[PDB]
Amino acid sequence: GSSGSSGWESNYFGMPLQDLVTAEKPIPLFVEKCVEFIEDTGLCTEGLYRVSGNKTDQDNIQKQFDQDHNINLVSMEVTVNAVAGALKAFFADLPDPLIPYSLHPELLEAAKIPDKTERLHALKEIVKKFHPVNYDVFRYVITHLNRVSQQHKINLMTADNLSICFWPTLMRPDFENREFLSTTKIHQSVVETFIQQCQFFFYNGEIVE
Repeated sequence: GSSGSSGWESNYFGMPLQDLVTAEKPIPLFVEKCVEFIEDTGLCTEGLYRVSGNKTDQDNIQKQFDQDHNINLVSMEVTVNAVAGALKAFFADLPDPLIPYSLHPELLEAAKIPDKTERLHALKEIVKKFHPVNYDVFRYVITHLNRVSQQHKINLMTADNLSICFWPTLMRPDFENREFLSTTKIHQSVVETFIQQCQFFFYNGEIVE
């Protein structure tokens, strides 16, 4: 029960993933309840991961979940905009970014690849190095995002749009050093690809455009 990430004192929250997840289930319930719920209540909702999302709800979505791990979003009468925001946030709370810095560059070098195929295969070589704790989640997250891009014509959200609203967190650069001419417009792409080709990445699907 040590304060830090979360402002309030929690028993399950704040703690690191490796501590949250268990050998039985590598994926965090929260992510499941949230994601599963989002896709459960229609994954073709307009501006699903775009609407700020009434924080009010998001505040409880997590709080209630903490006190009770048997809550039912369906009965909570919540809104996708909320459940979606609470999920993306949870990642921010974590002590470390879903994506490790030991691969930060490794991904860029593989993302800056001209040969579409190469760029993909390359990433698949790094996606494995990902921590055996976060990798399990990431692989699950990317799957959800992709499912959305499918109905981008309805929900009005494409792999890109999402990846753009997910890169801000999934990838948090920490330089704070007197250095310029380094910024790279790949961080956004890296994620996108992982989503668009999410299949060929895990489901070994087909390379999409």
